[PDB]
Order: sequence, then C-alpha cells, then structure tokens
Amino acid sequence: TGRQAQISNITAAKAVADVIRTCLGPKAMLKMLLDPMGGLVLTNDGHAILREIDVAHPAAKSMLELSRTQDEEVGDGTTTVIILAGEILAQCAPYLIEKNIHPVIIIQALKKALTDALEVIKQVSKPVDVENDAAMKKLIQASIGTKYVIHWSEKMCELALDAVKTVRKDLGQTFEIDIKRYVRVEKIPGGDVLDSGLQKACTIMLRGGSKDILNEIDRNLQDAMAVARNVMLSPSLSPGGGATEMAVSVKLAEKAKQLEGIQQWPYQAVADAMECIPRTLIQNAGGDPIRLLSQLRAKHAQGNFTTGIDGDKGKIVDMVSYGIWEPEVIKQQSVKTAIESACLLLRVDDIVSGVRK
Amino acid sequence: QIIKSIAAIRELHQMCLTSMGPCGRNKIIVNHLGKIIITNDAATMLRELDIVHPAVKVLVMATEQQKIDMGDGTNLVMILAGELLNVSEKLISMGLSAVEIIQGYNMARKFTLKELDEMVVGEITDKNDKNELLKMIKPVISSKKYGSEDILSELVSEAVSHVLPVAQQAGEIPYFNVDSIRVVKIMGGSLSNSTVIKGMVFNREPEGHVKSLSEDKKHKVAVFTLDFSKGEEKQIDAMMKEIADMGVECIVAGAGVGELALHYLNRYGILVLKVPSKFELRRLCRVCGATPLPRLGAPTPEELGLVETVKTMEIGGDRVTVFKQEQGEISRTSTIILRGATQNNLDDIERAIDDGVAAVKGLMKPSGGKLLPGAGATEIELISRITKYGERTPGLLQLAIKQFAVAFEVVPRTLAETAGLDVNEVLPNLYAAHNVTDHLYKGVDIDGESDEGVKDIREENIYDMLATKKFAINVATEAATTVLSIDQIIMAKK
Amino acid sequence: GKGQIISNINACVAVQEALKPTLGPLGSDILIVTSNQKTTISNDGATILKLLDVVHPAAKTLVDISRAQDAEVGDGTTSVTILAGELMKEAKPFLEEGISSHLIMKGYRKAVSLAVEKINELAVDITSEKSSGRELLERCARTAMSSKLIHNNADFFVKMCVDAVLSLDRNDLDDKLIGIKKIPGGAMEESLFINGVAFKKTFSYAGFEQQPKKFNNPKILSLNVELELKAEKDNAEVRVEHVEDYQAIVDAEWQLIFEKLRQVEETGANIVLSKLPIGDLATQFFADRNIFCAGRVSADDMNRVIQAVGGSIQSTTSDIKPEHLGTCALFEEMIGSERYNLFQGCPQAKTCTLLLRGGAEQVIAEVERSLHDAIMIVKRALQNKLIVAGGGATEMEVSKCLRDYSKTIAGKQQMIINAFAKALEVIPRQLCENAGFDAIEILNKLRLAHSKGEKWYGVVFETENIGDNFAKFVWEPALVKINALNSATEATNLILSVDETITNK
Amino acid sequence: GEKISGDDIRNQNVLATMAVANVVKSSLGPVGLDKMLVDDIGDFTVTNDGATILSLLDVQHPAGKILVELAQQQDREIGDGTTSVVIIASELLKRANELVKNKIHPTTIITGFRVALREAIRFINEVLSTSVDTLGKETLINIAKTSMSSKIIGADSDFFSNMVVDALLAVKTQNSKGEIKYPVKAVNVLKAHGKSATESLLVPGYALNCTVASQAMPKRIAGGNVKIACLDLNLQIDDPEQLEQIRKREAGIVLERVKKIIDAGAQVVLTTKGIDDLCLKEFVEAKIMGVRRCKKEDLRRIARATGATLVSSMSNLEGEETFESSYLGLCDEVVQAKFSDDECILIKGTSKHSSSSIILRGANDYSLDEMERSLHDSLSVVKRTLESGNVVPGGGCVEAALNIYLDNFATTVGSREQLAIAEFAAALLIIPKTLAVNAAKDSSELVAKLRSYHAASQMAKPEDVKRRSYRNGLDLIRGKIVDEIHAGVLEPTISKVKSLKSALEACVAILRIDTMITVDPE
Amino acid sequence: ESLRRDAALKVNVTSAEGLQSVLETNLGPKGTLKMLVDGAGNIKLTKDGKVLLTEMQIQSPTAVLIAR
Repeated sequence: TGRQAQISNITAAKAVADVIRTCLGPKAMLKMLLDPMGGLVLTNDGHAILREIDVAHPAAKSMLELSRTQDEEVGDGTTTVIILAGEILAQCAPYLIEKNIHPVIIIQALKKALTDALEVIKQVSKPVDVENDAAMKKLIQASIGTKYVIHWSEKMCELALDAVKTVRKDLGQTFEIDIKRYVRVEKIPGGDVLDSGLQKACTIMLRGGSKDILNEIDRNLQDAMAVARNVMLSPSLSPGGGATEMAVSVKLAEKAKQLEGIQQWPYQAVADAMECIPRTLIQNAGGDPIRLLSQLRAKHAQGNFTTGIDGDKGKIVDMVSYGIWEPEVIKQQSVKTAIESACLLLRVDDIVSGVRK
Repeated sequence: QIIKSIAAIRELHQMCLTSMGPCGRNKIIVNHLGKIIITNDAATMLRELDIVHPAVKVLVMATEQQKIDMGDGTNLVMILAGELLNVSEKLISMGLSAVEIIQGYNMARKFTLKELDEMVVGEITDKNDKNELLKMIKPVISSKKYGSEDILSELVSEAVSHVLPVAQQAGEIPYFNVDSIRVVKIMGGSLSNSTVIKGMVFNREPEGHVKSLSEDKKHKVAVFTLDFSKGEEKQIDAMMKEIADMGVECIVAGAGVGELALHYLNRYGILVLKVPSKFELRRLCRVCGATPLPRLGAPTPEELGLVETVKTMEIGGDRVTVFKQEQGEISRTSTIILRGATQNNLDDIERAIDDGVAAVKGLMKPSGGKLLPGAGATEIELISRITKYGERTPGLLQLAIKQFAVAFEVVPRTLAETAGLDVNEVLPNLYAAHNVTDHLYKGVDIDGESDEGVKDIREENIYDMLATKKFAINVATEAATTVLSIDQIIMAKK
Repeated sequence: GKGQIISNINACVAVQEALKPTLGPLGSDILIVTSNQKTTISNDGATILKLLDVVHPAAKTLVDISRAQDAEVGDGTTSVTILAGELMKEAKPFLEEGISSHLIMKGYRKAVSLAVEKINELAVDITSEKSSGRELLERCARTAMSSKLIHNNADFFVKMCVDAVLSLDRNDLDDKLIGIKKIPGGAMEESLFINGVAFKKTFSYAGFEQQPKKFNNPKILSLNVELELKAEKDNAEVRVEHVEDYQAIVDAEWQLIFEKLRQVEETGANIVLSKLPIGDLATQFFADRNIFCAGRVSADDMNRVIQAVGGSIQSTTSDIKPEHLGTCALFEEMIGSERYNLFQGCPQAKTCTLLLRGGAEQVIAEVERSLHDAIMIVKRALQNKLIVAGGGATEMEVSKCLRDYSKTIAGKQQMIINAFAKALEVIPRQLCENAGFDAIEILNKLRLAHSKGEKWYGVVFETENIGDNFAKFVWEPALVKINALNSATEATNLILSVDETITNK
Repeated sequence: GEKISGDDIRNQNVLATMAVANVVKSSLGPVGLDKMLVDDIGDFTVTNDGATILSLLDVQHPAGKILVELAQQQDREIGDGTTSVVIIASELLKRANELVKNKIHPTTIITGFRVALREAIRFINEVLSTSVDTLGKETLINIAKTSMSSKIIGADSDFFSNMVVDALLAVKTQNSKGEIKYPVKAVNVLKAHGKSATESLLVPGYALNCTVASQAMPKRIAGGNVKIACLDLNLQIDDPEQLEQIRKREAGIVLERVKKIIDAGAQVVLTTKGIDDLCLKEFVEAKIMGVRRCKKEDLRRIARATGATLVSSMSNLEGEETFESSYLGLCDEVVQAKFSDDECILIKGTSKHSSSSIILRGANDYSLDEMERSLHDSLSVVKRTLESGNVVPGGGCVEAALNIYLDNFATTVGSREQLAIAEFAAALLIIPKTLAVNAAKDSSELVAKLRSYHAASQMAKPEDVKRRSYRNGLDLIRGKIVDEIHAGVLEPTISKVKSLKSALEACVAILRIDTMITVDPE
Repeated sequence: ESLRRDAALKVNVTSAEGLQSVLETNLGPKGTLKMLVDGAGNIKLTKDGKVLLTEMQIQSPTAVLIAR
C-alpha cells in the first residue's frame, strides 16, 4: 500500500527499458529470449522482441497497447520510433517518492512541457516538397539501411513510390492517403531479391532469396509505406539522428527558471528523460556520452539547429550531410502519446489482484 | 561500497534531520550498559553508538573533529556531509570517475571561500561587552532547544563578562577558555532560578560548623599531596596546630585523612576538600596560588593560597561549598549555577553552555568572525553563485559543479520538515526572494506565521560564524571525498 | 516516526490505567509484585514506578516525573503524577493524522500559561478572615487525607500532624529536619510526638530491663572510638617474646581506655552516646557510675544533637570543652521490649521527632508519605495563603475560560486548545469509575455548572450528587496546582520531541 | 465449524474495514489517484468507481458484503459520487467503535444517530433550496462540472457541458398519468478509437451499433414515416435428389419471407443474424434499407422508442407464413454516420418515447472506459436532478455547515446521546480531511476555517443582517477563500436526501453483532 | 541506485563454446566418429554434420541456432 505499489511499476518499467536500452538506432545489437516451450527469438527489432515477451505484471500489457496505436500512426523504424516510449516511461519521474510530489501536479507540469516541446520541434523543422520523388527516395533508404539491400534499394524504392501514388485522392480534408491492406502482399519465393472512387488493388512480381528472406522483405518494403505517408500527413521535415532531444533539453532548462512555481523541477525533468535517447546512438557507435553530450548542448544551440549525433563513427556532425531526416510526426506522435500513456500509469496507487473476473 | 554504504548513511541522515533547526528535536539512545541519553547533539550520540560499517566511522570521526575544534553550530552542518554522498548517486549513471568528483568539489570549495568574504557584513571588533554577546547567543539557540531563549541569554553573557579580564584597556585577544567556566548541576528549581557566581563552587557536604562570617575575610588555602599509639596523638596534634598557626581556613588534601586528624581541624573550623578529582585541585593553583606539599609540617606562605571568603549555603536543599568574592579584582574566575528539574533537562542546557562558551572562544581566537546569515539563509545565494560558476567555465566538471549546488538544498529541505512546512511551497518563495541590496539582511522565516510572509534576520538576529562556516565546508568536502576515495573494504589479519 | 510514539504512549498509559484509583479519597490501593518478595501496596506512584521493571527507555520519564514531583512540589504523586501523561492520551489520534506535534507542544504550552493566571484569579485570600495556624491547617489536613487508607480514624492524625509542624520552626520546613520513627506492631492511636533527638531503633544486649526508665535531668555525652577488649581495637605491630607477654597487652589496652573514660567522667553526663557500638568493658565501668549508655548512633541522629545541646564528636579527651556538655528537662524511655530515647526541654533544637506506631508495615509506609505530603502543604500555605478546592475539580471551571481563548485563535492551534480542555474531562471520568458513578451524568451537569453558578464547582462525593467543595472546607495550596501543569508540560513535550529511539545490543 | 467470542471480533471487522477504506479514499476528489485491478486472467482494468472495486473486492467477512449492497443501492438512487457516499460509511464504524468500548451501550449509538439524522432533515432542508442564479440550462452545466468528484474526467467538463446536458433534454416524455419522466438507458453510448475525446457528437435519437459491410446496401435514404422491421429469424441424404428437394425449397422460402416484409411497407429492416447478398437484392429494387448482425438487447430499446416489435419467425393464425404491418415502428428519418470507416444507423423521431445517443472517441479501450461509465453515471445524476428542483451547494461543504447545528442540538437532547452527536459531527470533518490528503494540503488549516466561518451565521442573529460571511465556502485546489456560486459548482438534493440516510443505517447491523459463526463448506 | 544493466562476458560464451571442444575432435581426416544409440539398441555412428546438431540434444539454446 501507499508508495510501495508504485515501486513495482517503476522497477518493471526500468527492467524492460534495460533490454531496449541498447536497441535504439540502426546500430542496435541483438537480443535473445527463452520460452518454456524450448524455442527462442533472435532479432534486432525491439518491437518484435517486446511482442513475444509475456510477463506477469499489471502495467506490462498497458505499455504494449501504446505501441499498437503507434503502429497505425507510424509503424516504421521501430528502433527509432516505437521503443523510444519505454525509455521515457522509466525516466519521466526520476525523483518522486523521495521528493513527495503530488503526481497530478507533475501531470500538469508534463502537459506544459509537452506543449512547449511541440513548439520547439516546429521551429527546427522545415517543410519539404511532398510530391518530390528524389526527396522521399532518400527518406526511404533511412529506415531500410540496416540490411544489405542498400545497393539493391533501387528496386525497393521503385516498389515503394509506385504503391504510394497508385490511387490516393481519398481525402480532400482531415492528406491524400489510403489503406495499404487492399494491396496484394503475396510474394513469390525463390530467386534473388533484386528480381471519385474507392481504393483499388495493384501488384508487381517480386521474388525473394528464400522463405526467411520473404519475411525480411516486408521489413524493407511494407514499412516504407509510412515514409511517404508521414510526408503527406506532415510535410514539415525535422532533423533526425537524435538532434531533437538536444534542442528541447535547452528550452526546458531555460523556461524552467522563467515559470518558477512548484512545477519548476517536474518541468525540466522531461529534458533529462529525453537525453537517454541519443545516449544509445553514442554507445553503439563507439563514442563517449560523457564528453559528447556536454558538447551537444552548446553546439546544437549556439552553432546551428542541424547539429546531431553521427550514427556511424559517433562523432558530432550536421544532419545536412548526414543524409538521414526524420519527419515531424516521428517525434510529435511519439512523445505526445508517450506522456499520455505514462501519466495513466503514474496515477496508479494500489493494486489488488488475484480475485476473479 | 558507495551504494549500500550511502544507503546506511541515509538512515542516519534522515534520523538526524531533527538535530538542527529552531524547530528541531532530540532523540533517545541506549548504550550496552542501559544508560539513556536524551540530547539533540548527534556528536554525543554517535560517540557512544556502535558503528558496523567501517567507512561510517570516518564520517563520525569527521563530525567529532568539528566538535573538538570549533564546536559551534555543529548540528546545522552535521548532515551537510551526508548530502554530499547523496548527490553522487546521479553521477553513477553518467560515468564520472572519482577524480572528476574530487576536482569538481575542490574547485567549488575554494570558490565558496571567496564568496563568503564578499557577502559578509556586520564586522564585530568588540567581542567584549555583553551587547555583542547577546547577539551571539541567538544563533546558538537556533540550533538548540527553543524552550527559553531569555534565560540562557543573561546566564551565558554574565558568566563570560566575569571570566573576561576586564580592565581599563585590554587588547591582543584577552585570554578566554572553556574550562575556566564550570556548570554546577543542582537538582530542583525552575530554569529561571539559575544564577551566576563570580567565584568557584564545589560540590560536597561539610561535617558541620560552617563559616558564619564574611566581612572579616582573612582566608587561606593549603594544597597537600602502646607507646606507638601515644606518639601518633602528639604528632597529629603538632602537625594540625602548626597549620592552624598560619591561619589556614581550607585544606586541600589528596591523600587519606583519618577521623583523629579531622577532630583538631574542627577547633578552628577548618574545612577540608574531599574531592579526589584534580580539576578542582589544579584550578585553585592558578587562582589562590598554592603549591602542593606532600608533608604536613608548617606550610610557608609560598605554598599557601589566598581566597576571598568561604561560605556554605543550600541551593537545591543541600549544603555545597561556595567560594565567592563579593568585592575585589576578579580575573579568569567564574561559574554557572544551573537549576533544573531532571537530568534530561540538565544535559540539554549543559550542551548549550558548552557550545555557547566554545562559541566565544572560537570567536575570539581569530582576528574576527564578523557576521554571516545563518539558519539556511546564506546557502540560498550560494546556489545562484555556484550555478553561474559552472556556466562560467564550461566543461566536464560543470556537471559536478551543479551537484555541489544541489547539495546545499538539503538545509532548506530539513528546516521545512522540522517546522512542518511544505518544501515545495517554501523553495520558490526563497527562490523569488534572495534571487533578483536586499539579500544581505534577509533570511528565511521559520514560524507558524511564515505562510503569510518571510521575515528577515534583522529583527530575529539569527546569524552564523564566518570562521566555522569556512572550516565546516573544508571538513565536510574532504570527508565526503575520503569515503569516495576508498577503493574497497578489506578486513585486517590478527 | 509517529508510529513508534504511539507504541511508547500506550506503554505509559498502560500503567496509568492501573493508577487511576488514586486521586481523591475514594481511590483504591494498587498491588505490585517485586523480585524480593517485599512489596508496598499504596496509591503512591513514586514507589510503584521505582520498583516497576522498565522495558522501553522512554518509560523512565514517568520515574523522573515522580522525582521532579518531590523536588519541585513535594506532594501530589497520587494526583499530579498520574495527570502528567494524560495529554498524550488525547494526542494519540493526532499522531495518526498529519498534524505535527511541534504546534501541539506550543498549544499545550500556551494553554497552561494562561491557566496559571486563572488559578491566581480564583485564589481566595484567607488573611482577611485572620485565620491562624489552627483553622487554616486543619481544613488543609483533611484534604491531604485523600488517597490515604485511613479515613474514619484520620481525625487522630489531624491533631498529630498539625501539632508536630507547629512545634517545628516555621521559617525552615524540610522533611529531612523532622524525624520519623516507624514502629511495627501495636495500634495507630498509640503514636506520640517527641520533643527531642531519638535513637534509630533500639539496642538490647546483656542487661536490658534492669535500666530504670525514670530519670531527672540526664546529660548528653559524645564519643567516637569503639570500646572493647582485644576485639575491635586497632591492629598494631607488637613484638611478643613469650606467652606471658600477652598480659601486658591487656593492661596496655585497658589503661588506654580507662584514662580516656576517667578524664571525660569529670563532665558527669548520665547519657553516653558513641558513634560506634559500646561493648561490655564500658558497660560494667558505666554500671558503677549508674549512668545510661547507648552506642551505634547514626549520622542523622548526631546532626540533630548539635542543634540542641551543641555537642561535637570527641575522638580524644584533650579537645573536651564545657560548651559541648548539655542537658534536658525530662528524659523517659518508651514498645515490644525496645527502649526509645525521648528528649524534652530543648527550645534551641531546630529539629523535631515523631513516633509512629502501627500494626501493618505497609500501612505505616503510606503514613510516612502522608507526613511528607502534609509538611509540603503546610510549608506552601504559611508562605502564601491561598484557597483552592481539591479533588481535581479545580480545572472544571478553568476549562470554560480556556475555550474562550481558543475562539480567538482561528488557526491550527484552535482545535489543539480544545483537546487540552477535553483532557481536563478525564479527571472526573476517572473519578466516576472509582466510585461507580455514571460518568455521563456528571459530565452533563459539569458543562451546565459553569453556565449558572460558576465560582467553585467541586462535585461533592458525599451526597452522591453535584456540589461545591468550597463549602465543604476542602482547601489545597495553589502552588501545587500551578506547578502541576509545569510538571505535565515538560513531561508531554519530552515524549513528543522523540520521534525514534536507539538501543544498542 | 467453530465460533470466535469476545469484543475483538468486532475490531476484526473494523480493522478489515479500515484496510479497504484507505484503498478507496485515494480515489476521492479530482486530486485523487486512480487504481488498477486484475481479474487474475492476466487482463486488467482501470476505474476509480467504488461500485466496480467493491464488486471485485474479495472479503470473507460480512462487513464487505454490506458495502457491496450499499454501492449497488446508490447506483439506482444516484449512480455517481461513490467515493463521496460509500466512504462515509467507513469512518462511521470507527468512531462508533470507540465509544461502545466502556461507557456506551451499542443501542445508544444506534438511537443516537437515528434521532440525530431524523432531526437533521429539517437542518438539511434549511440549507436545501431551489436552484438560483442559473439561467436556462446553466443549472445542469454547473452540476456537470461537479463530476470532478469520484470521476477524474472532470477537467474536460467544459466541453461536456453541451453533449451531456443536451442529451437528456430531448428524452423528455410524459407517462404515468401526466408525469414527466426520463427513462434510464435511453442514451446509447458508442465507442470509437481516434482523434480526441473532444470530438464526441450528440445524436437527438437512438443510434444503432453496427457496421456496414456489403456494398449492396443503399447509401442514401429520404422521406418520413420510415417503418422499422425487427426480425430475429436467421435467413441466409443418400442421393443428390433428396438434397435438391430441400435446397430448392429452402431458397424459395427464404426469398418468400423477405417479400412478406416488403408487402408491409417497411423502409428499413433490422435482422439479428446475417443477410445473404441475394436477399439484399430485393431491398434495392424495393428501396428498402437492409441491416444485418444486430444485437437483441439493442433492438429492445427500439421497441420502447419507435414501437417496432421484434418477430421471432414468420407465422400467422393459419398455416401461411407472413409478416403483419402492426410490428413496424415509426421514425422520422434514418441517418448513416461514418466514424473511422464505421457506419452506424441513426434513428430519430421516435414514437412512443424520445431518446438520444452519444458517440465517444479515444486512444485505447481504457481511455474509452473512463469516458463511458463516468459520463453514464453523470446522466443518472441529471435524472434525479431535474426531478427535484431543490439543490445543495457543491464542494462537500454542507457537512461542516451542519456541525454548528449539531452543537446546539447536542445540548437539546443530551443524556447519553450527547457523546454520539459530538462524534457524529466529528465524523463529518473527515470528509474534507481526506480531500486535503490527496491535495497535499493542511487539514488543520482548512477545518479551522470550516468551523470558524460557517458557524458565524449561527452565532450571529440572522434578523440583524450583518451577514459578513456567505457560509455557502471552501476551495480544494487553491486552498483559498472563493465561492462556488460564482464558480458554478452545485450538487443536487439526491446526493444527500435519500443518500446518506441509507448509508448511516449500515452501523445498525454492525453494532448489534455479538460473535462470529462460520460453518465449514462442503 | 542505478548500476544494474548487464555485462558481456564468458557467461554468454559458455553456451556457444560448448560445441567447440566437442566438434574439435572429429575435425579432419584423422578425427573420430560420434554414435547415436536409442532405447531399442540401434546405433548410428558418423561424424557428419547431420547428427552433430539436428540429431544432437543439448541444454544449450545456442546449438538450436547453430543447427538452423
């Protein structure tokens, strides 16, 4: 009772976050699990790992329901999009029981921090052409760059843009999007990977390497449908590579001293929670978060808004020449839904289980 | 190591929160012998408390060093070293090595010493008259029992003026000592019945025929280190007569004295000192000027002392030996007669006088202590200066500088807990007060009416000693880095 | 934390529940069991708490309350002591609540501070009636008979207690000055007053009944060393050449004793008092002189002898002075084949002696507590004469005025002061359980008494109804009631100031 | 079985009550905290309503069953404010168990609270008054914002002052010999996932829950006097010769029973089971709107509104199977609203009784469940609100106002019931005390103001004016002196009258408990 | 409290290194042969990779991925 029941919800949130802590970014390593049936699952996708893992805990299934909503909203780049909600849920309230702060007051402070965070994203973001094929082609190669099809991406990008512009024209007001479930997903095994109205249906001959390769094709192809869809929903394009968390961290620290009040500490607490996202990009790339994160605050603020973390060598480079860009809805639809799902779990006081249905 | 080791300190860190503040409280500790001790000073409790974890003993000995040397405001800085290890928990996930931790606190400690000299006000060059002593007693009460601040105000100030060698002009730091003032425990009577005697008082009951004369004066003190039975009667009668021929009213003897020798001493009414302790014996050598003579004989005036008069009175209902000088030159001589109900209240006032007299000795030894805002008032402006100090020199050590400023937030956090105030409400009030000269004379107000407004320290006269503040940070920072500098806990063979 | 204090108060209230039948004459004695098989059954809390095994260290505060009760006040252990911890009982639900006891300690402190002015306001000055030491002390003596087992037979004790303190000097009154001799067996009405120094118990050896008990004018003599032949003498180194040399030691020891007793015999004292016991060597020597001799004199007895005759302990015959030889007007030896020295005609003696006799040893132990409590009543009455009704009903009228100051608070301390007035209702509640009366019936008329009569409302216990103890000639010193709240203030503030305890090993 | 004796068996139920009391006290007020319960299947639910918590609360003592019956009783009486009603019965047993220990008899407290509550009706009626300072529908608007208690969606009540309030204004009907009534359950609650909760739309009529699948159904409908046809019938061997006999006749009978409804002039047909595409072909040529996969319970509310009578199967007094036109209902028009690719049938202009519906939108099912039962519980309050125009001031300030009335009432009765009245008034101070715990405020500071300000009107003479206080009073969020009359917070008379009267009767059965007798189960 | 996380060391290696010394003896033309015996007495003796993994049962979960 009291604050003891909330410890189990925070501890289980940190235990799951430790598994996905290194799963952020294209350099994410592999994780292994075991089941009582004797099998195992080995993949670099944090969404597929958390979906197969089933544990006994009241708030464990509630966190997975947040990913189901984001799958329809984004669904692409689960390492850079979906699993980021786990790190926010653990670090949203680093000091709670020790400070004895009313959680409802924190929620009111999280809403003010989330509202100001969405404004900072719109400042650093810039609009791009929605009808430009060369602009979206470089965006398709962003999420699919984790495979060997980078050189063969000419065939993957061809099947992508052709399936996006096939019909559309289904919305005049709240985008010109449609449903991709009517498109035939049937693939032909064998061969090489290189080889008004309603929604119509169209298909193109596609051949994979083997049966296990066909499952990897839907990763670099069906997930690319959200690349052009995120541009049609939000033409504004924002810097990627973890550059958004550095700008918000500076604004939350400066605006905290201006607002003052009892919410000053919970206001800037979101900044410390967002700093864990770029830390994974630094560790997996071979960098040192100690020296780099100190320089990222000054460079991404005074230097320019394009400063970000290099996903390869781990150095500090600009996202203009980095070649990867994240649409606005990547950070917007993630953090907004992450805080709303985190507030519902923080409001839980006591839990009495094991009775009946 | 650092972990469980710090968590074990957090148990005493939260337990000692009541040891400081004007609303602070005492605690009950029981030793292995069953003796109970009720006091608000953690230095006395941790001395008799059995310590398990080895590194905690270093923290205990570090706090006891301030009690032996400074001994002024040690309750306020008692938990200061505990928070320094608490802010290091955030540095664990950051990966900062203990080298940058020591360099972060060391550079900020030297910067803090320069900030205390800029904000110091109210230089006191007197340190003599009681008007300056009454202002020094108020901060002592702020860290101690708040029951009566009027009694200890006139009780301590009057005793310091007596031991002070008052003359026409006394310069060059006139001599002052804590052992020169002794508190006599008297059971019974209200706390307001405590008086001050310019002489020295002994605890003992004479056999009888106490001295009834005063104005006649003329008193002296002598400090000492069948035929066979008939010879002792002549020798004792001769040795006791030769001493009485010199007019010796009081005899101090450390050896044994039979009832036959005390019989002839009752003829002239000569009192004897039965206290075996050397404290009362060596004190009379510095006042009366008597040299201990092992043999009896006829002591020459070189070994004989001089005391004003001898009078025996009943304070708490029992006869006690009281040496009092009504009129004459009195220097380095004084005592405090304490009236109390139970020994629980006697030890609380004892620690108040022991630290109160030590506060005067610690004030007079340096050229001056001036005045510094106390009761958590000074630490508010320090956070603003340290915050700008980190941004002044950006780098890897800036993160350790921020943790050094957060370590000072435990003092206002502790004051709100003892007074029942909400730290979430009080923190922005002090953040909107001392932050943007009105911040020198302003301080935090601790009272039931503090919710309406925050009163300054000008009318409350709550201050802090600059000499102890500089040394408290030096000991707390070094002790915190010492625990972090411990590599591993390894036992010893044999 | 606050949960540990609840367990600490419940341990203190547990013994207070058994100490309820004390305040008031209708209280009932409490039985205790010690490890020595010797117990004292009494309403006194100082004796019970001293022999009671203490478990929690905070429970030792109740022992210090009784120690401070006798030092600061000197009586009221059956009344004030049990009420020193009643404020913690009403503060028990406040501990579970978020209310900080820091404001609670200030709430009771400001409440007892304004109550002292109310006690002095209702205090009646008897000096206008020109009441002497007879009518004033007699009405206060019957009030002291509360909590005492003796009630109907207490009329004989009133005459003895008043006449004993008036014979003692009224400028200096102390329990250590006046002597108390408890003699087991016999009857209570056989107690008498002694005008002079009396021996501790008695000394019976060799001839006893052969000593006449009727003397004219004996004289007191003081001695130091013990007298005996080759037994208690001081050991010394003596060279013995032959067995026949032992006869020289007998002569050397006797002549040393004989010359000292012959030189002091010139004083002509009929009473021989030595610091140590007296042997048969001096007994037969004093038998030829037909003089009385008694040894084994305690240090407390010699201090009272100096106040009368002005004698001093003489270790040798060279210091004997005529000023150390006194006399007495009449000497008579008083029970169970035990002689009791009784001195008379000592106007210069500043000490008194009272002879107590009773069948039960436990009952006479409370009589000694009655003597110590009665002297403190007489001492504080002669210094300042004030009339306060006893029986714990004084705080009843005071509680009404305390509620007036609470309405002027308008703060967190408003409900705290109301809890202090509610704690005063525990006094009549504990009295109804002792006499079997209905507590609700008394509390209903208690709140209706201050609305009409005001003044003094005493709840007379004799008529089984409501009344005034002022018209019943029940008087109590005000200094006992004023310091009653001071003893409870330091006791309540001490326990509330300890949030945790530490016990090693 | 065995039996446990002594007075400790009563304290066993009190400690068990205090154990579950502090659990539900955390959900009291908007500053409170929600709780999560598990069905031990692995699934969980999030609700702050005590009626659901006590239903899922396992208590082997009979004291827990009384709380279940009390929660279910307040659902029909009020339906909301469970934390402001059921929790009152918790501390009622705590203070009653304190007096009965020594000098108080169990029946004295029973008769003490009974006489006090009986005389408190006149004291409540003094504070009770008709709705004032309200223009038009603002009476329910100010009460709709009061949902912050026991319901945590009260922060969104600004937009809910329209959809919720206007929902029960159009359900007004006249029955029971000229008596205006508001039938419960007439408001159909629909759930959807998307956008935000601010997208909820009110439908002045019943909205059927279904989804349009086959495209053969007409996309447009017009005209008045639309007939509703409700049908629960399902319409969709050695040699093959025997199979052809039953197949050709079955296809003929199914298509014939459809034509029986066509001849009755039914514009829309509601079928419980599925409908084959061949049956929908007859609906296109006859301009009939087909609907399939309907819920039987959803069709029962249609019979009570439009009047369409459900038919199990085709039959008649003779051997011929047909469909009579008397089973058809009456509605003005049918509207098809497409919400997130889901089309629902909107029935408006009902005949027998008027109804409405509300569509909800949210993130997940847990976000909808917080918007479903909570808004439905607010509708039951409006049901009793518009029944009795008399209202009480909101904010839970009436308990502290009646304490000064009990102080003078304690001296009137007195005797042995005076101690029960003092504890009954002290129990009323616990309600604002718990509100200060979750709000991180000081209870002693607020209660001191509740006693000082609200009792100033009783001490002063009301005929001399000099009011100087409103007494009407407090403030939970800011801890400052403000008035709800200007802030629009008011509670109906149902929250107290016919509410706390039955709640204070729970101690009658508890104080008469002697021992516990438990029989070993089979 | 922090810390926790995990360390990459031989614990994860013990699963994948178990087959090393087992498959080292039969490597090459001078290697040995492994036998597979059932409860009925049938013995299949070969060092070929079919019996080394698919027909081999071991508590190490790493061998499942090595067999696949």
